[PDB]
Amino acid sequence: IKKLSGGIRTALAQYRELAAFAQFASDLDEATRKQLEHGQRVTELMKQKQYAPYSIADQAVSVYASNEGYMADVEVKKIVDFDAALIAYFRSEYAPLMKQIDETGDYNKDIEAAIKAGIESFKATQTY
Amino acid sequence: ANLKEIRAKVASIKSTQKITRAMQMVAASKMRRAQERMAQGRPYADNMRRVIAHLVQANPEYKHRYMVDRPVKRVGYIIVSSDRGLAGGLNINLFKKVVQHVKAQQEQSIEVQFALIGQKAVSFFKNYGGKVLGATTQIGDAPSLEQLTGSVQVMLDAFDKGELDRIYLVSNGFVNAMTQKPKVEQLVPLAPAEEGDDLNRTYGWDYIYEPEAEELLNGLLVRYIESMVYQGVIENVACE
Amino acid sequence: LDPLVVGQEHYEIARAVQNVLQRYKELKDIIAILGMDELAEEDKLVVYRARKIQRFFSQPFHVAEVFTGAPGKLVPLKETIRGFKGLLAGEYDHIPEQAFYMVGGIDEVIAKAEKL
Amino acid sequence: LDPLVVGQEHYEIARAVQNVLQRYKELKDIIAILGMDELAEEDKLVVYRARKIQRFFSQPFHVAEVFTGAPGKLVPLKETIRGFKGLLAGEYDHIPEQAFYMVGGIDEVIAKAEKL
Amino acid sequence: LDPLVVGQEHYEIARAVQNVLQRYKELKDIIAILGMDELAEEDKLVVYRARKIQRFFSQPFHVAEVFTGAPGKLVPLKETIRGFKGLLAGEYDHIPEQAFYMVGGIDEVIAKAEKL
Amino acid sequence: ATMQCDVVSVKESIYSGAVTMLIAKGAGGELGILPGHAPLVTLLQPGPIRVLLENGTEEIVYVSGGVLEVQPHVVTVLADTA
Repeated sequence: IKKLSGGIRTALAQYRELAAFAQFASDLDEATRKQLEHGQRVTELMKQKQYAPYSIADQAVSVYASNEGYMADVEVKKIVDFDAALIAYFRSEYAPLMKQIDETGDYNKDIEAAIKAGIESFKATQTY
Repeated sequence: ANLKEIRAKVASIKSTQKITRAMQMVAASKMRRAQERMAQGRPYADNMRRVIAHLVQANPEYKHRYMVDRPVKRVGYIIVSSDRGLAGGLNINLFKKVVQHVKAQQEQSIEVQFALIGQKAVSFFKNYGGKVLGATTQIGDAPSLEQLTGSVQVMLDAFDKGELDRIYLVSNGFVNAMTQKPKVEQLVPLAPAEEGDDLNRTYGWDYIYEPEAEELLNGLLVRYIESMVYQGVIENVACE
Repeated sequence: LDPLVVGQEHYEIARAVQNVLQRYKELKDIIAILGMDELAEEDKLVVYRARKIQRFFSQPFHVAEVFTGAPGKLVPLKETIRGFKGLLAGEYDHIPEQAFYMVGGIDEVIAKAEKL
Repeated sequence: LDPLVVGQEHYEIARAVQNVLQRYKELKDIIAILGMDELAEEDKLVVYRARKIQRFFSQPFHVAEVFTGAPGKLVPLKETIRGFKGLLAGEYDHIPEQAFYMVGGIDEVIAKAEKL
Repeated sequence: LDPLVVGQEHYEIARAVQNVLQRYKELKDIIAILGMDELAEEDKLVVYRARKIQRFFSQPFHVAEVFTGAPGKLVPLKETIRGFKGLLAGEYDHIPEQAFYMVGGIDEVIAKAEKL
Repeated sequence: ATMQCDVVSVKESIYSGAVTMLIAKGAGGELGILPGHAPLVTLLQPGPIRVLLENGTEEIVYVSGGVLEVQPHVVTVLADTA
């Protein structure tokens, strides 16, 4: 979590610093428009229901998926969806990995590779 | 009085400040884009000026009906303005310059018919009066020649019939990214000022004029008129 | 107001209506100072739907007949749920705002749209 | 200040002056935030007339000569009425507002107009 | 920071440095809003000297030795005055800006620049 | 040989150089290797123009008619977009 939180913190700060530019989106260049879209996706990702706590592993998977480009394809209003879908695809096909992550909390190359492979498989096959 | 309303007013002014900063940046981007577009377009105008000088020195004996100089009667004007406000009041400057010029023209006892292409002119300057044959509006940022084609074409056609003699155009002159000034120009008689170009360097052969002797010049003249009005419009856009 | 008490459609409709109204609330200052024209199409749609919703919440009362002279009304829950869902879907965009005033239901809105 | 006490013209002139000044006072925010150009022509006329009126209400005193050195002035009532009637009528729209400062009468304003 | 207490040249150098920093601050927004271009040479020199001063203001500390390993520095006032006077004169206009970062004195700057 | 061949319609500039041969309708195909003589001007036909610079480099450009100017060492085309 300590490794993965900084990216979303920077994204939230960048979205806060420029927010009035939403209506003139076509006017800005590619980089600032990408920053705006990433900020919108991140700020919609933080929404959550009640009486539904998230485990460490679920937060880690969501933040890792957001930090890369896997969240760029999905539509902004569909960010709340596909998140529970990705979490539910896990915990049933990758139970040992989340058991290990929840129990230990360690981070290495193998865990990152497994998370990347699982996210790729979900994006390739499943639907939301 | 109440502190809560004062706090709300402070918050509202803060929001207005933020949105106005955003508009300032948007204007920066648009101004740079307009500057580069018109810089790209300028060499074509320079080439066409070179070619019109070339042809007028080639065959100066034959003059078209636009090279005419009939006595001043029923002059015309061209007004280019903006489609929206918040422009620092350059449109009012152009309108006041045109109003003083047309006051002088009326002192010379000449009625005026002019074409308006700026939305502020047709929406406001029309409210008092004035005969207008072309009132194009909502041309948008960086329009095309098709968007503004017939507005000056019909006025030139009326000039050909003899009902018009002088045609004026007025806009804002781009001198610095921070400063601009109104301009007044006369274009219909194509009066020559610099005719010494290419006289001292060769060009003693001219052209044989195989397709037509002196007939094709009308098309390039109308193209020239379109080019000048288009470049004036884009200059006004950048100044805005 | 809870998904497990009133259901699923009711909660979503109420939340969407509140979201639209709150979004429209934040556009007062910009229009007040700057012209309404300098806005995106989505904002204009939002403000139009917000005005329609804002004046759709008014209905005549039975005991307040003496003040205005109009007869009272009593709208069931299904009718208002259906009307708000239809209005929020995207239709009813050509009907003027004046049909949404002391009207009662939604079929009454459609009937009133003929005159004014 | 009663139409049966001071007359019909006096009351009307005073009311018009107060109305013009009050209308000018309400525009202090738009000119503060936006520029001067973002107003209708009528508001600009109101602002200019109010500034000229504000300048025209100042006159030198006999007692205050030691502070400044200019000789004092005395103005009859009918001159004041005539001057304000002319100012509100529409004339004096070409005289700069710098000529309305500590002049006394209105013919003195006209004479001073050619100096400053 | 007045000439009577600390002398004349110290005051002059301090105010000159502050003036250069203020000019850079007021030009930063112009650079951001329009670009590094469309500017003459004195402003570019001001920008470069301001960047050099900004880097030169930093220095290592004794209490950070056990973390980084770089030795601490105790630069005296004279050396600072000499270095800043030389920088403002324009002598060190060719040294890369990286040599000024977290180095300490001025001969250290020269040595670090020579090493690069 | 050929040094330059410029065609500008509204705001677009083209690049040329060492043109082997040029094909156009209404001109007889004389365009290409610059003759270096007989300056002339023509009303350009709206047919597309094929340009072949060298070593068989074939690229195609379309114009909608206009005025063509040809002269020793100076060839300029002033066409219309529509």
